[PDB]
Amino acid sequence: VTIHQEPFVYVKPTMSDGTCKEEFTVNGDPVKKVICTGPNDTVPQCCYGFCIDLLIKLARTMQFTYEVHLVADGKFGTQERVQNSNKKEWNGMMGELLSGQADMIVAPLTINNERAQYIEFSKPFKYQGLTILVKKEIPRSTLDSFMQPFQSTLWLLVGLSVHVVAVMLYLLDRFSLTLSSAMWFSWGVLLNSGIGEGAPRSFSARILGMVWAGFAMIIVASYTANLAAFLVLDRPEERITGINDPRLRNPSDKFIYATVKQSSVDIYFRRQVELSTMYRHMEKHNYESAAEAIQAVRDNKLHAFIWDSAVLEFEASQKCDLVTTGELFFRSGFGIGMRKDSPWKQQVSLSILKSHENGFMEDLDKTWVRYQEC
Amino acid sequence: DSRSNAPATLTCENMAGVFMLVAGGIVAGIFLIFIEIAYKR
Amino acid sequence: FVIVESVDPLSGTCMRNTVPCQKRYIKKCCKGFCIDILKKISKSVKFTYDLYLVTNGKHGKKINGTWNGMIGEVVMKRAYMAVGSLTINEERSEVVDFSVPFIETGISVMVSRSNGTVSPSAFLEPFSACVWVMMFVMLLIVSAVAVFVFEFTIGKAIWLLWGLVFNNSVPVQNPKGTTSKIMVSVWAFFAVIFLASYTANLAAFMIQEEYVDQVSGLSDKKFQRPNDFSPPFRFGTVPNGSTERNIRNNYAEMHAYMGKFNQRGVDDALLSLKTGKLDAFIYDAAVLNYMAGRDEGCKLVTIGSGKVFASTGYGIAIQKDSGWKRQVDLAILQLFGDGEMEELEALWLTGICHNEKNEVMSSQLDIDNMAGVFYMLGAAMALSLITFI
Amino acid sequence: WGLVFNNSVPVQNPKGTTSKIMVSVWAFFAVIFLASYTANLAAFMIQEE
Amino acid sequence: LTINEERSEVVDFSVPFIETGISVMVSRSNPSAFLEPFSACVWVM
Amino acid sequence: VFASTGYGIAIQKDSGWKRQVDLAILQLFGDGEMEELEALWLTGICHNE
Repeated sequence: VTIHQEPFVYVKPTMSDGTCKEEFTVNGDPVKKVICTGPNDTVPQCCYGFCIDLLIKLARTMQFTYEVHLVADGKFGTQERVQNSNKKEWNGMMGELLSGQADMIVAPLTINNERAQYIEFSKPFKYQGLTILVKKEIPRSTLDSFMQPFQSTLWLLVGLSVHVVAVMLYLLDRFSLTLSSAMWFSWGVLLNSGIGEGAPRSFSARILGMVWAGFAMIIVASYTANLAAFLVLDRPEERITGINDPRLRNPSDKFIYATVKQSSVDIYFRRQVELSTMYRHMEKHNYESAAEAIQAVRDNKLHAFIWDSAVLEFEASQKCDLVTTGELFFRSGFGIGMRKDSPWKQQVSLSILKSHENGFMEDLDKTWVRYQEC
Repeated sequence: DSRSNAPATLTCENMAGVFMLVAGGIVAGIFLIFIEIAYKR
Repeated sequence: FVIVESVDPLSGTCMRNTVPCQKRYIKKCCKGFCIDILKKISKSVKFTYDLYLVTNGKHGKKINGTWNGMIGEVVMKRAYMAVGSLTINEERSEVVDFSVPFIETGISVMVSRSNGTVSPSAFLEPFSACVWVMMFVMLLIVSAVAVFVFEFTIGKAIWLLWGLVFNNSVPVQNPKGTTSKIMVSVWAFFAVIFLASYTANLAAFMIQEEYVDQVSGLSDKKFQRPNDFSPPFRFGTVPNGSTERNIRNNYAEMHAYMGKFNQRGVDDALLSLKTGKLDAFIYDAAVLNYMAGRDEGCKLVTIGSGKVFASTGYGIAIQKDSGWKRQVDLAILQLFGDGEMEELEALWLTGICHNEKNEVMSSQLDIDNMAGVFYMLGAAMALSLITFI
Repeated sequence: WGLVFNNSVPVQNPKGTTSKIMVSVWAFFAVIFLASYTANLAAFMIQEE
Repeated sequence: LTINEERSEVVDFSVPFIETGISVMVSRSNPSAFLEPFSACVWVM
Repeated sequence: VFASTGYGIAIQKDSGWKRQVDLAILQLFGDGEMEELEALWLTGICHNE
């Protein structure tokens, strides 16, 4: 069993006949799929996806017939003190593994120490760590229009400085085509375009030309720096940064930096010292579905969610609307459910060893990691 | 000074070699000036 | 420095390091920085922590001689030792026993980060005008080649070559000498280099830049002639300020404008700045660095480079000649002896506002600083009229 | 188009005044465009992968 | 430990303390967007 | 990178402490001071990025 997670596996609801949509890859690979078994949200469905397929590769190596399940509840298992007898017990899909309600399991979770206390699974099928949903802020940073990063007072002031000073040196050389020399001789001074009208011969008024000149080449530079910073610099800092980041470490209503309600990573926030109160306020506003995390994410509802570092990756793959967090925490990985002593066990581990040994790993990257061109 | 930031912008002796290089180009302009004068002659 | 809280009713009691402080005498929930300080303190200090919320005031004063606050408490001796962040103060000393600073402090007012920045306008200034002078020499030698290849007219033609030199775009009648044209190459690639160079140092001074461009402070007399300006520049803190009375010792015009400087609430005032309701605000200085760290949005930049007036600090003072006195002094000793006080910045002081470079806000419609170039221009107009006459 | 491209076009501007206004059009225009190519240019310098 | 399948075949193994991988390591080497930045749709304009 | 891997303390098959020391891995990473393991070891001065 498992829960539908795009990073883990992409399994749509079944078809009218249960017809599998025929899917090649971008590699043209006729992507395999099985029949899902899951909730009404108790319904059969269409099994498909990357990691699931990895499992398919598992039975492919060590021969065992395939049978699918899904997670009744959302979580994997959670030690929980009930109202009846109040006995805290790991409770969830892994719970059904205690129930053995399926013959095997697979999912996106590392083994907690707690998990270990119950039972164990082999070394990691994959590696990831703890980081949080980072919602990309509006990149924007477009301005200046044409001249707009120049004041109306600036460009104007300069302009009537041109026409005006034109009139100046004009009458200067006049009283002793200056009237005409205004339009052009002033203009292509300003645009420095070189229409080729002409220039007066007054020894000083030419130097006044040089004044209009450095005026220009200056103004050129004004554009130069203008576009320089205009394209240049950036908005302020992206926050994120440390797992200890004070934005998080300082509870407030600014925005909700969080992760999934009843999550597995919640363990990393569950039994803790330093994390205590922040993880408490988190426990307040925590939300259910990681889907819903993409949801409220795009909704600008809360500051942050958190899921698998991998899950993060595949998320950013999905949408560009958000950002990556800083780095991993509590980093382990995920794998296929295994229960206590198992016949399939040690050999199954050996399989996984052959998996990393194989490139079929990277094939899975194609199934997912490479499956995104983002 | 607090100059530890990057003030470094300026060129005087820095770009002198550029400008002075131009100057030597000019004096060279004298030499080949009279030269090509003779050439045309 | 300190954190007030209400215990969760679902809880009804504390968790984590939360320590109780009552309010009358119904219990209240307690936390905060100095809270943590004394927390670690009493650890080896071996004095069983007991504390509550202050009834009235904050620290204390002389009302007649009376302190409305914690000074009023040890005056009343209602506590064994000082809870709350000490204002290191001489009059405070005169009152009774005091501590060594846990966190150093100072005296300052705190600006928002000025949207009015962008600095001296180095525009022409980067030019390295000694070299630019060497370019004037290039004008000379240019003329030298002019008369040279020869053997107003060539004279003003020089000014044409200076047209090339300056943004090219010189309309006038190039001379027909071939070697002359070679010189045109000289000044040509030359002022090409020079051109893109002015570009270089230019948008450099853009990119690499020193923003700063703020007031010095009460250390400056502009702050001492604020009414002398069109708007006043709000500077100060709220009433009964300890350091405020330090200004009562320090600056007269301070006390003068203090009435206008009257302000209500600390973070409230911070919001007032956020609304620009005031120029800037004195407050608990080191704090002001910190709660400066606290930011609604990341905008403001507290006044001062960090060089502050009147160095100070905070500790747990007491009634003169207390029992634990020198001991708890040693508690300060080993206390800083931790080095975890770094982690005291963590659990408290370390801010998310980060620090240091605010550098580039200077993207602008470029008035002012541009109008300086305009000034150099009009000046040229002046010299022009001079020679004209 | 010589104006447009780095100016520096030797050839015989026409004498029309309104034409000269158009010369202003392409003039400040390719000025913008000019320093713009500068912009994105030394950008791709500065910001780069 | 070198996490390894043959290693596994040998005998008992641990869980990774520090994750690892397989790679070679370059020194830092001592596309030319030059025209490319132009936004040639606008340049077409 | 190619071929994800790691390092641990292996042993002869079916050791005595086996699953226990496995748990030692469990609580081990359970520290979080392993960050400080990067400190005392892994954290580099070459910085990154």
